[PDB]
Amino acid sequence: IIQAKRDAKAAGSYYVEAQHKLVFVVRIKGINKIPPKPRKVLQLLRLTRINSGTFVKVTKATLELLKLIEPYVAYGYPSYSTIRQLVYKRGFGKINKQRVPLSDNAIIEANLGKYGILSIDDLIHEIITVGPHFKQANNFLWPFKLSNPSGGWGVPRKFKHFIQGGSFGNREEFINKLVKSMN
Amino acid sequence: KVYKVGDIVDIKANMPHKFYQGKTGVVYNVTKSSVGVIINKMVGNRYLEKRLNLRVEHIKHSKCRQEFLERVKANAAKRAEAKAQGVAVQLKRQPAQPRESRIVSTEGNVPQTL
Amino acid sequence: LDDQWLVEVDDKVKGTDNELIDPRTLNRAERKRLVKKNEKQQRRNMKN
Amino acid sequence: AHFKEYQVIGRRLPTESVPEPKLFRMRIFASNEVIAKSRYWYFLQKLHKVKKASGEIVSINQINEAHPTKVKNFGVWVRYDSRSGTHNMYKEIRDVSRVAAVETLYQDMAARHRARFRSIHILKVAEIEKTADVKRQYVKQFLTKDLKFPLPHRVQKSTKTFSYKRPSTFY
Amino acid sequence: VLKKNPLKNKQVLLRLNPYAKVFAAEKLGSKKAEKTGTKPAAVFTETLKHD
Amino acid sequence: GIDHTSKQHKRSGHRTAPKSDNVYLKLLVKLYTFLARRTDAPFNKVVLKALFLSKINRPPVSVSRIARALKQEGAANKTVVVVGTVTDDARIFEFPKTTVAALRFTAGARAKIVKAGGECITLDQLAVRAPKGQNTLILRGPRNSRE
RNA sequence: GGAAUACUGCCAGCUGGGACUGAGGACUGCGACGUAAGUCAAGGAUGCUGGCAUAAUGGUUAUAUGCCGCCCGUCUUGAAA
RNA sequence: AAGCUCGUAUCAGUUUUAUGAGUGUAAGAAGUCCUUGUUUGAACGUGGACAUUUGAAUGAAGAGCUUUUAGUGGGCCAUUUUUGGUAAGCAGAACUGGCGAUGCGGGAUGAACCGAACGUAGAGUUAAGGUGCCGGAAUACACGCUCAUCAGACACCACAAAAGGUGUUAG
RNA sequence: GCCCUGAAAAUGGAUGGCGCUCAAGCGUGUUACCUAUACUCUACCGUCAGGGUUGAUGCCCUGACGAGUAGGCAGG
Ligand SMILES: [Mg+2]
Ligand SMILES: [Mg+2]
Ligand SMILES: [Mg+2]
Ligand SMILES: [Mg+2]
Ligand SMILES: [Mg+2]
Ligand SMILES: [Mg+2]
Ligand SMILES: [Mg+2]
Ligand SMILES: [Mg+2]
Ligand SMILES: [Mg+2]
Repeated sequence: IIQAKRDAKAAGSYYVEAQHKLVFVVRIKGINKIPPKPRKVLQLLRLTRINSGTFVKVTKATLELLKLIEPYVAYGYPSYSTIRQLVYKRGFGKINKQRVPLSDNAIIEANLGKYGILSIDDLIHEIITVGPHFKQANNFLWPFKLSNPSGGWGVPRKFKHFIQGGSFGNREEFINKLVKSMN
Repeated sequence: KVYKVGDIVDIKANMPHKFYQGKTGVVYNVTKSSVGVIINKMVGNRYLEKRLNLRVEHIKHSKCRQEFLERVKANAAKRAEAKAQGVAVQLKRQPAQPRESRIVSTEGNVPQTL
Repeated sequence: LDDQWLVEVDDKVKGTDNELIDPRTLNRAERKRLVKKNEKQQRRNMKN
Repeated sequence: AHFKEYQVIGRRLPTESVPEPKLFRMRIFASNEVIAKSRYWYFLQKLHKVKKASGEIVSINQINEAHPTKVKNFGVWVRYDSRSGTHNMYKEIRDVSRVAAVETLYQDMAARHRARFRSIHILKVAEIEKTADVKRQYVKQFLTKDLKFPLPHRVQKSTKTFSYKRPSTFY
Repeated sequence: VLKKNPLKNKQVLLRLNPYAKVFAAEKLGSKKAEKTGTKPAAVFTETLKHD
Repeated sequence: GIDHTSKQHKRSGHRTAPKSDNVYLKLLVKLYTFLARRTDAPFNKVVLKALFLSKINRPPVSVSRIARALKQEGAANKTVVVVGTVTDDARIFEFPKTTVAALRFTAGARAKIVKAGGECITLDQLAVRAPKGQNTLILRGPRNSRE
C-alpha cells in the first residue's frame, strides 16, 4: 500500500485505498431513555450495556444500523495492534452459553476448529481479514466489556458528534486511541 | 383487468380514509362493481384484520412477489446447470460490499479548484 | 357515499349473507325504502 | 483546535459510458482529516449536486506553510451565515502562517461576531506582497520604520501566598 | 482459577503464541524498511501547491 | 445496568422431583436416575420422566390394551412396561403368555396374567433383567377419555 | 543539494516509584529455561525479622467532630405545602 | 400455573433486496422439476426426484397447541405529524416517550430538566455538573469584548417598536 | 457584538451566600484536575442455568444475574 501510493504519485495519478471492511463499535450511552428502534438495533448488535464493544463487518445492511445508532455509540476502524490487545486481554468465548476466558489454544481449537481456526492468532487473523467464517468467529467472541477511558474522553460534553467536538459517530482511525485508553 | 380472491393488490387513489394510500393487501371479495380487500393494521401491539371495499379503478395488481418468483426460477436453472456441469455455484443474495482499491489518472482530468 | 372511493365494512354486517353486497348499494336500497315509506305515509294521510 | 490545512480531491463515482469523472479540489482548514472530509462534502453538496453517497474521496494531503518563520500579512476574505443571506467580510491578520491566521480569525469571530466554526466560511487567505496594499490601521501601525514600544506596568506571577516586599511594576 | 494477561505475563504470552520468541529474537517490531528513491510528479506538486 | 433481552432467574422446571412421599417410589426414582445418568438409554430417560408424573397424568392400562399391543407383528415376545397401574378387563376372553412390568397390578389383572402363564414383575426387576430396556414396549393409557 | 527536527502511529524494547488485593489448599494441565538430571514468575503468597502477650488491638457504652437525615400511618395525580 | 409435542424448531418494536405510496407487501416442505388427467389458455391433479452450497444481513434457547386465575382499566407531562383557530392562551384526532410502583449523582432548593437505574465491600476510571472561598478540584494557559447612580453570571418566550443613545468595537 | 433606556409599587433579603471589574462577567480554543448505588478487576451472599458424582431433595466444578406498589410462589 505504501509503494502503491508512491508509484501513483510518481506517475501523476492518485492511489485510492480500498474501503474498510471491519469496524469496532462501543456503546457510549446508558440504558435510560433510549428510543425503541435504536434500542432494538443495539440489542441486535449485542451492545446491551455502556462500554460494551463488538466488531462489525461493513456491508450496506450494517452501515444503516450504524447510522441508526450513531447518537449512542463511538465506532471506527480498528488496527491490528488494537485487535490483538483486545483479544489478548479481554477475549472471552461463548461456550454452552457461558463466558469462558481464552487462556489456552485448546479452547479455541475445540470450539472453532471445524472452521480451520486453531489458535488465538488464527482468531485474530479471521477478525482482521473478514474471512468466510467471520460471522461464526465474531459470534463466538463474547462482547468486549471495556472500562472507562483512563485519560478521560477528551471533551467536556460527550453526547455531540465527533465532528462537532463530541464523542459519538464515526471517528475512523481515532477509535484505536479511544479503545486502547478504555482497554 | 380481472381480480380474483387471493390476489395481492395496491390501494392507490386516482378525501376520506387517506391513511389507506399505498397500503397493500389481499383480495377477499370480488363483485361486479366493487372489490373487497383485507388489510392488517397495527393496533396497540397486535395486528387487527379490516375489510375494505374499493372501486375497480382505485386498485391495481401488486408486484411484491415478482422478484421472488423470478429468483426461484433463476436459482432452479442455475442449480440444474451446476448439477449437470460439476462446479461450485452461489445461490444466496449478498449485500453490497465496500469497493476495492483503484488508481485514478490525471490524464486530461487535471483537478480544478473551486 | 355512492361516489366515495373507499368504504369501511361494518362489523355488524359480519355473520350475515349480506356481507358480499356493496355498502353503497345497500345504502341506496335503504334510502329508496325510506322514500317509499314516506310516500306510503303520504298516501295514508290522504286516505285518512 | 490547532488548525491544519488540507487539500481534498474528490470526484463522482464512475458510471457506465461516463468514465473518468472530473476531479474537484478544495483547501480546507480543520483540526483533523475527518472534519476536513466532512467540510469538503458539505461544500461540494452546497455548490454542486454531488452527495457523499454518490461521490468518493480521491486524495487528502496536508499542506504545510512554505516559510513558517517569516512574518507575513494576510488578507482574509470570509462570509458568515445570516438570516438575510451571506455577508462578505475582509480582515487583515499579521502572522507567520496561514493556519495561525485562520485560528486568529476564528477566535476574533467568536469574540466579536459571536460566530461559530460551522457558520464561518473561509473563502480566501492571500498573502499581501507589498506593504502599500495593507489598508487597515491596526496592521499598518506595526509597519512603521524602526518601531519600538515599551511594556509599562509589568505584573509578575507569584508562586507563594505571602510576599515580604512591596511589589514593583517596573520594566 | 485466575486470569492472567498475556500482554504482561511473558510465560502466558509464550504459552499462547510460540512465535513470540521468534518475534523478540528477530526484533520484528522494529524492522527497517528498504529505502526507495521515488519522486512525486510535477503535476502532483503543482496541484498540491495550487491555491 | 444492562438492557435485558431475556427474563432473569427463569426456572426451567421440567418436573425435577416427584411429589410423593413413598419411600419405595423414591428408591425406584433413585435407581432409574442412576440408570439414566450412566447408560444414555432413551428408555431409561422415558421411565425416569414417567416416574415423576401425577395420578391424573398416569391413567391405568388395561390387560386387553396390553393384548392388543402384543398382537402387533414382531412384538409377540416383548416385555410390556407400564409406569402405573395395570387393570383387569372382563371383555377379553383370550390372553397371551407375556411378561408385564408395572408399578402396581390389580388382583384381577395379576390373576389373569398368571392364569395365562406369564409373570408380573416390578420396575427394579425390569431394570435388572434389561438395564437398557431391550425388547420393551412402553404402554400409556388414554388421557382425554376422562373428564 | 544533503541532512535534522516536529507531528502521528508501531514494538511479542528496557527500566524506577506508589496503592489495593492474596480467593484456592496433596498431585494431575498448558508451557518456559536447559544435552541432561533438574529448575521456573507456568491451573490464586510466600520467605525472613521485631515488639507485645494485655485492655495493646478489638467489641460495648456516654459524648465530641465532619457530612448526610422533615413525622409516622391512612387517603387522594400530588403532597413540606 | 399445569400438561403434550418441536427444538437449525420458532422467531425479531432492526437493516438489506424487489415492488407500491408520496411508510405498506413479499423474500421457499403451507416448496421446485419431469410426466398431461380435470372442468388450444388460466386454475386444480396421477407417479417419481433433487438436502446438510434450502435459498439476504444481524441477533436469539427456548418456541407452538390446549386447559387453568390474582390485581387493574379513564391520569398527568413532553416530542413528531395533520385540521380548525383565538386579543392572547389553544381546541379535536394518530403515534411514540417519561412518571405513578424508583432509590443514586448533578441543576442551591423541586412530580415530569441533565446523567444514570440499585445485593454487601475494596481499588481504579468516568457521566452530567464543575475547579476564588463556603466546597472535593487550575486566583490554569490563550485570543478578544464590556463599566452599568443597584451590570452580568437565566429560562433563548414576553416587555421588544431590530425603537431611542454625541458609549465602545469590528465590518 | 457588548453597554444604557426600553415601567416599577408597597415588612427586610437575595446570580444559593460572600463577593468579584486585563473578573470570580460574556464569546471561543487547549489541557490538567474533582467525584455517582454507572463502567472495569477482585472477594463474599443469594438466585437461576449448564455439567460431574455407587449428609444423593447431599457434595464438587462452571457461567450469568440481583430496582419494585397491588399481587403470586417458596423457605423460615
Ligand atoms: Mg487521572
Ligand atoms: Mg463533562
Ligand atoms: Mg479501638
Ligand atoms: Mg440536611
Ligand atoms: Mg478546595
Ligand atoms: Mg412589565
Ligand atoms: Mg463558582
Ligand atoms: Mg472563558
Ligand atoms: Mg446488577
